[PDB]
Amino acid sequence: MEIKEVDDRAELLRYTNNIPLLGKLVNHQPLWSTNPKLKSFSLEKISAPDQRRVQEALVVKDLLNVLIGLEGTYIRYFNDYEPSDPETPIEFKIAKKMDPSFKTFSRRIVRYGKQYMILTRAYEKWSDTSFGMVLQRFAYEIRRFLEDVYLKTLVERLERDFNKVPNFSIRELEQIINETEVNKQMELLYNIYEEIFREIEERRTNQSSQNESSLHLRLMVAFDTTVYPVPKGGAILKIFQQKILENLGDRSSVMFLKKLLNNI
Amino acid sequence: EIKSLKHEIKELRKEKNDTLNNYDTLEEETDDLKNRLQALEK
Amino acid sequence: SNPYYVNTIPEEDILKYVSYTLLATTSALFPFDHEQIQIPSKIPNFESGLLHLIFEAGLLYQSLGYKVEKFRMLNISPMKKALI
Repeated sequence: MEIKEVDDRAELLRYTNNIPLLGKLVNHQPLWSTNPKLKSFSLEKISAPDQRRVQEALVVKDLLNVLIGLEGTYIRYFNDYEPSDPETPIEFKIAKKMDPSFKTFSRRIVRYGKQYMILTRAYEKWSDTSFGMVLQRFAYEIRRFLEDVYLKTLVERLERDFNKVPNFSIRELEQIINETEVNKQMELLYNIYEEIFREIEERRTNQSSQNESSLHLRLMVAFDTTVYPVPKGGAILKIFQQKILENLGDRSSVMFLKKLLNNI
Repeated sequence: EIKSLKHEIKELRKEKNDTLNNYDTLEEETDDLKNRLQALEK
Repeated sequence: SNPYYVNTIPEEDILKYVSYTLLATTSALFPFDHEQIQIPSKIPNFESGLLHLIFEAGLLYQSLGYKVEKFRMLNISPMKKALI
């Protein structure tokens, strides 16, 4: 890979009021095909069986980069994803010269890393006080889980297998991930976030259109049902209770989910 | 007037996004011609 | 036996490709699509039958994984969920 000379400059963003307290505070490095630092190698030469081990090593390194949340040599970002705004959809593009084997495995790992980064931006945005301290605690729990389980197991297993384990396979890597079960937990967390997002969409779209016991009782009581743009407190608790109820068959999932619910 | 200024800034952002799409198609064209250079030299 | 099998894929390449065919990924010698494998003709008869059985196992694994994904996307009784 030929090292191409480009201008890599990182400075501090002097503006931090729009970004939450636990959000981004520095500019992003240039993209692969924006300011190239290394010449991309032709994947058709390593698709051959003699260099297919080198191809597998390169694609699993790129997949570890995607898992930790960064771009790879042959797996880069998409057009809809812009590093300057947090609200952009995060998607990746894959070089078609790569064999469809590594392409499908990289599609799976890119789905995993995209869910990871989406949940990252989710709890970063939820750290704000406008979402309520219940959602802030949910965000802190999500961040603590992603810090003490996901990336921990990543660094412990996958990086070690890529570095100091010969005859290792990306299929064995995926099997180890499935055994560690972090992928299923991340998928369920992404589904919960998608349910919260569609709830927010409904509660933001219902713009125009939104007892005699209070009179019988000698109490100055009333109903202030002003709906928020996002669920808060009791709404999040009801949503998570419905999630626990729809969770059917996975007792360990229900267990750690109710543990997180109690912690929140 | 602040809202009108923000709207004009967003229109200029859309124009610059069109220029960035032109930049992206020029980038893919450069990638294609670079593959051409590599295939013709090798 | 070499002059009769100069056009045979080596055992290392055979193993490396059948690894992917079993592990649900395509290959150059075998375009592993949903149903077809497109086995070349340079493979001997017994070897072709053996790889046919192995690709049958691989396709059964493919169907099982697809049905598992469909059932995970769907929702059913907890007993059948534990079965899946």
